[PDB]
Amino acid sequence: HLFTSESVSEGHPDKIADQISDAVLDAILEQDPKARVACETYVKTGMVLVGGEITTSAWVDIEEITRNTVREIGYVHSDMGFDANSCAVLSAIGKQSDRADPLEQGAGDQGLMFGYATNETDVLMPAPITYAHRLVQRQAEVRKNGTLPWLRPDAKSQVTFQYDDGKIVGIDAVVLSTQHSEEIDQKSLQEAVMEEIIKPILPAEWLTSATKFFINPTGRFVIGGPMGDCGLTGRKIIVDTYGGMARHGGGAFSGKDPSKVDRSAAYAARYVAKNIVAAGLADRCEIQVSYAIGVAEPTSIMVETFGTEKVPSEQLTLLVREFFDLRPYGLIQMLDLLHPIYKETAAYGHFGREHFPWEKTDKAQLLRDAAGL
Amino acid sequence: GLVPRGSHMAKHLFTSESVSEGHPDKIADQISDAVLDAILEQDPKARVACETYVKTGMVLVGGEITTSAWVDIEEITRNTVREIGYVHSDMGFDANSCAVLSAIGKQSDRADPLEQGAGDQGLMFGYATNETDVLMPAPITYAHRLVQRQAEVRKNGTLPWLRPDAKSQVTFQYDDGKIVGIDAVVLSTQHSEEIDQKSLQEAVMEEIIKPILPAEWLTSATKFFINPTGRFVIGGPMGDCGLTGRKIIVDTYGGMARHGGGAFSGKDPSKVDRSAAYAARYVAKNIVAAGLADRCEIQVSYAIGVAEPTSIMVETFGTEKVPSEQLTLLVREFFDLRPYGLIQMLDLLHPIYKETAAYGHFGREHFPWEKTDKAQLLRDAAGL
Amino acid sequence: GLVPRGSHMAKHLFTSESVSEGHPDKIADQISDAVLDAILEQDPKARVACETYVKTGMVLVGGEITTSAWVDIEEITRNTVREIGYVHSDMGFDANSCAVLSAIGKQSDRADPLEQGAGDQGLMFGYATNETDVLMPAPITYAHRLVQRQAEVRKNGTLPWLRPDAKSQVTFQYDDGKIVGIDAVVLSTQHSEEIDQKSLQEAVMEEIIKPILPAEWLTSATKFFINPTGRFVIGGPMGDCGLTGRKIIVDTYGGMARHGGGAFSGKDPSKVDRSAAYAARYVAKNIVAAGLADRCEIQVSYAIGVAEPTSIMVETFGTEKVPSEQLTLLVREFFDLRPYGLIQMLDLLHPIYKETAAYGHFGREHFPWEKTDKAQLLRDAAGL
Amino acid sequence: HLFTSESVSEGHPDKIADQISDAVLDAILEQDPKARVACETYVKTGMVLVGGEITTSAWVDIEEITRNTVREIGYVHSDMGFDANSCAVLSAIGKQSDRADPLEQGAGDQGLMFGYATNETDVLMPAPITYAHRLVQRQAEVRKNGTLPWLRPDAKSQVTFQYDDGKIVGIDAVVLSTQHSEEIDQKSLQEAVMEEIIKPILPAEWLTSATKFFINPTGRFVIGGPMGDCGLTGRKIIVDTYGGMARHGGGAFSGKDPSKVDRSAAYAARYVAKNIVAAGLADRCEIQVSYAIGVAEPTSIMVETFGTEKVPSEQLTLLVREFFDLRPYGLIQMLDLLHPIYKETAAYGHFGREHFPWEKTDKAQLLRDAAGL
Ligand SMILES: [Mg+2]
Ligand SMILES: [Mg+2]
Ligand SMILES: [Mg+2]
Ligand SMILES: [Mg+2]
Ligand SMILES: [Mg+2]
Ligand SMILES: [Mg+2]
Ligand SMILES: [Mg+2]
Ligand SMILES: [Mg+2]
Repeated sequence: HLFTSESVSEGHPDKIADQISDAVLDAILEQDPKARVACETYVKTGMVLVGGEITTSAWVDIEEITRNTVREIGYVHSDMGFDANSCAVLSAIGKQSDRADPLEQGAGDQGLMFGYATNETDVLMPAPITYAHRLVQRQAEVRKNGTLPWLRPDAKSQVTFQYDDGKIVGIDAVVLSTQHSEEIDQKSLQEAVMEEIIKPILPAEWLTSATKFFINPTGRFVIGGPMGDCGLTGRKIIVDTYGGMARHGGGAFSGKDPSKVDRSAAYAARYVAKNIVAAGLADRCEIQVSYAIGVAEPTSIMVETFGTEKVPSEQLTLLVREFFDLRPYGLIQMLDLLHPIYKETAAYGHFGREHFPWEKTDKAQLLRDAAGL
Repeated sequence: GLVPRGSHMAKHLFTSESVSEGHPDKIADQISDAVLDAILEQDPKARVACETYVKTGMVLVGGEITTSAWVDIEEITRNTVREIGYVHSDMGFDANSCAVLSAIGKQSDRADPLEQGAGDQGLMFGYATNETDVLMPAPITYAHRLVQRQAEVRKNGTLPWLRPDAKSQVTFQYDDGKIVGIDAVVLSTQHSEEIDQKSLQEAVMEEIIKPILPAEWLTSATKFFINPTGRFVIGGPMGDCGLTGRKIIVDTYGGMARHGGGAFSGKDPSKVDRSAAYAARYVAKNIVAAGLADRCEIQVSYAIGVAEPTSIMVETFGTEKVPSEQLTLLVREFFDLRPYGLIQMLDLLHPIYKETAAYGHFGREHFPWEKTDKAQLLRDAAGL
Repeated sequence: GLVPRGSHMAKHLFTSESVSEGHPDKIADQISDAVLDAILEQDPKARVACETYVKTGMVLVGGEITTSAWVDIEEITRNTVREIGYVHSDMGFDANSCAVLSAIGKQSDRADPLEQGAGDQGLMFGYATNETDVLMPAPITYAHRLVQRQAEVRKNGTLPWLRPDAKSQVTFQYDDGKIVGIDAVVLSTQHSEEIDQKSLQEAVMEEIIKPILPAEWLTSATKFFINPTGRFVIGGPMGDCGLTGRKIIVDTYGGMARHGGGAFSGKDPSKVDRSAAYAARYVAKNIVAAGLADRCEIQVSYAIGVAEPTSIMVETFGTEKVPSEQLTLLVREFFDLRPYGLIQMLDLLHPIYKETAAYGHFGREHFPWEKTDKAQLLRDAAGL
Repeated sequence: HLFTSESVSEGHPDKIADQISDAVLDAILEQDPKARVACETYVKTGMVLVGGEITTSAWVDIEEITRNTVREIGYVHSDMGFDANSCAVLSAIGKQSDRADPLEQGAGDQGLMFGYATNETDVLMPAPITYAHRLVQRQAEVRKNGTLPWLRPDAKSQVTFQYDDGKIVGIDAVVLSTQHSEEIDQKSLQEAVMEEIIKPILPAEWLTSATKFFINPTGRFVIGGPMGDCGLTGRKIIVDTYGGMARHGGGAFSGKDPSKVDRSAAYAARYVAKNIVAAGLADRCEIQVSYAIGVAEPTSIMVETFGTEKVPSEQLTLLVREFFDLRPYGLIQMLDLLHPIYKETAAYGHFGREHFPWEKTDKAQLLRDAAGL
């Protein structure tokens, strides 16, 4: 069969909103690690609206955080359709409306979350989303270091993999759309994108002559970013996670502090699934957890291994309960989440980069020993 | 239900949630599709991409729209919030006195129109399973029913102290694919000051939970969390932000099926984020209704400027009655999955979408993508 | 009063108007100065330029601010609208549920600080006349008194059906500079549904108009227009837009004196638009109180980066008791009209300005620029 | 004595708001001449908010009217701090909540208005405001025709005249501040401003060696327009009228249709005062009119001639009532105001330009004949 996943660059207006929300969160967590943050961003031609509910002792400058975030993305001129130095920044932030052991606090909301891991790649992530991520990240890298200076921030990527008996056979189709300045024709752009973006990223074994390459398929891409389309926080939740390979509970990540289970329980679910796969206990593993508001223990825990489990399924569920703390604040302690580390997650994927806390496999050897070594 | 730790550790549990029409995110979805419906009523070929932001006191309606239609954004917004039920400042939001701002822009060829290419790239999923009579997953179906039942009894005066904002969550137990029962039910509903929590929980169990959840699925072990944190007076936009497209798992299958990431509301039928998901449900439902599988998941993907899908996958989870390769070929030939082919196949150029913006886009039999008029054809074509 | 056409065509008439604290423009002025006061309470040297936009459902607070202070714009705004009286959706606006947005930016040397140059150019006027005990023009004074009396009787429950939005207008007749009587009175006040117009007009005349306007100035000829168009239920921001700086003639002398065009509210004392107007009133009042003229008008102008005024003019309308050239020299030496000299002369670095944002910046004796502590000095210096 | 008045260019953020409000009014009056318009504009870095109440059968595009207005002003690049092509335009426009002869309609609001005229100049306007207006208009003219291309839209002017026995003796001080690009030093700017802006405008008879000239007095003026300061409709009402020489009732002009007496009764008051002065009946003349809401006849009419009347004062008041219709809708008929003619008034003065309806002196000869010819 075939499977397809997509990603977007840091200049995509939805991702601009996600990065602004988490930039505000990082600046608040730098001063107040226990802060409650629920920050929603709306970006359109000329303006950024930053809203939500915030409870903190921190003192931050929303305008300067927003402008710096958009400067780093690359929109610094009206020719690009958006300028961090001259756009409007509006604020509509308000306020948010008991246990002896803080680890026993009930969940601040109901909801369901999923985590996933698979053998297909080295980072234990599905191949389609990983290489879709690496294509848009390579586009930004080659734009910022001056290799292809005519590139502009907004870009999208899509990769279609072919699977046979659960194994990767190759790449069926590639889509790469990138914004650019007026000073380059489409033919030169397609050659440069193939040479400096696609070929360095996609492994040659998976690229045959039957592979379809769609580079700027409709032609010129000069108007981009917030100029063309609205951007809102939390409208890229499948890009942020597994590119559709695994399920999703619906909650967005960016702009939320670690006490929101929509974010931290999904981080912990990846942490569990990755360590299970890293331990050689399964080839593929999906975890579902759910919470009731005001209840500390998860209302449900599902472990699905798609027939690839190397130990019995009842054992795997036992291992998860034995080695992981899935209570809302227990996640925070287990993963050490009260740190300004979240703007870096707001683009190119929350899962797959080994330096995040939920990407450490520091429990894999323990899980091996606890089962048949 | 008080089940201690580690007593039934082997049960397979799955959980889904839903929200009422008063949830701020759903208010944004309803406003976006109400704007869409008003435009399609005058201009069925309009391009609409309407994003709504709702907060305490204000509604921001933005996006890009290309149409000959002439609509009143303020009037459409106030009427939608009126019907939802926010008409007084005691509820935290009033449709008659709130602010309505607009930031709508103006959106920056084939011999056969059905061969037009897609307007964007993307992936979309559809799903069906014979667990319910409407071929939907059980948890999301009964999660939808609970919050719609809450709206129903609030509006007809049965429980007049209810307020629009509400959420529900149901945890089902499965044993080898068949429903065995309900393990946990969550029901949080906004209310007025004229009711205590003990009288509220009794009224919720008698007027909402019991008329909806089958008695055969409720035992001594079922946990019931009705307003688990107590008082719920401040709600709606007063409490939280609402954004179009932030309830996309509520809108589809409640987590049982995967998702491509695209929102539905505010988008005209030429956006494959919405129309191809509707088509994906249409083929998944007709495959299951034809008796060719017990549960079926479909993924389609597109490339901008390309008419044919870049990929089509059918997943049957071992429940197929014919080889899965034959199902893939049947889907490609019996359904037009081209962007403008969907529109003609599902008859989508009509103002029908505001109704979809709350309580689920799938499961209600009067929607075009819920018709099962190809099941006997698919069954004939596959042999059986 | 029914005076037919062309009966008393020779009378000299002058008209002024005022508005209550519930008028949407005045709501914007009060919010701007409430933000200013909260900042000066923590940082007296702050630069503030706060502009407010009020509409149905929302308050937009914008401008440029350079300060070490830390203030809550939302809390300051809600409290100001609370005290004005808009606390329910039946009034068209509620302080507890409206939207508050912020768009505040960050504002793009002398051995003697008093020699610092002005921050902008501009012209400003001050005025005084011995027609009233507070040395203010009669029409604007009693126009202010009428709408403040309306707020007074609304807040203490005397007439509880009143609502905050109200306007007044008084036409005086003059004969060679002395008041002869009142020719027309207009009083429009917002109200609730629980009162008819006939009972409203009687209550307005008994509880507002009669306790304020001296009986000697009311004859058979006086026209009284109380709610002349009838019902006045929708009001405040619900009906109209409100903007900082759109009541600058209400804020000063009601048209009797000229104006430079600069608004007062939202501006810290380093803005000569406000401080030099306050100083211009200070010299005009002390000249009249010293007995050196019966009415006095002062104009000062500035150039950006220049400390001394670019021009100083004293106008006495033939009522001077000493040559007008001597008055100009007295003003230049007895008053420090340099931008930061004003501040020290009037002791302006204090949170006193929210009180000025409704019912007039001039006429209330407890304001610094209303003190008359140089009158005996000016009278000594001029001879008399 | 001395007297001073100021003006601002079309690029001043308050005037940008005034021009946008009346551009919206003009586009509506083009389709619906009887429309009710109360349009308020708020401009800040990156965004335009257009609000108010409108009752019309017209169909207009607020965004395109706004962008075209700012394009004509000259803000078309982020280097200038504002760009008509990429700024945000938000709309918050709503709705507005009987006579046999429409001329007998009551006034839609109470209020007081003033008109003024004087011999000092040819256009029967006070000298300070007229030459302040002509300095900023000359700045825009020389900027747009390419004479001084380094000029930018935002500018302010101020002129201080000296009077002796009611007659002009000369100009005491001049202030001219103009925005500009980075590519010119302050010395070259001051020489070019003196040669191409000040000297062509201010008459040489009034310029002595004692005249003070303040050109960009604090130095560089690169940041300007909405980038530095907020702009709001109706915050330049003294610039719009007589520069402080005459009184003002308080009402703003721009964004209001002719049925608002704040605007049309002030236009008619200038029309009366100008024809009186044009008729040689007085050297200076100020008119005050007032209205009660729902009442058609003005509540008061004052004629002040400052001792310069050539005929008795009681006669002048009679002439005003005899030759002018000051009822709210009667103003509209007398001056033919139901036409899209108002964007041109939103900068450089509503009074002084002879092609406006209220600037015609077509009743002057009649007023002469009705009195002692
Ligand atoms: Mg999007
Ligand atoms: Mg959630
Ligand atoms: Mg939400
Ligand atoms: Mg999409
Ligand atoms: Mg007003
Ligand atoms: Mg000023
Ligand atoms: Mg200003
Ligand atoms: Mg007015």
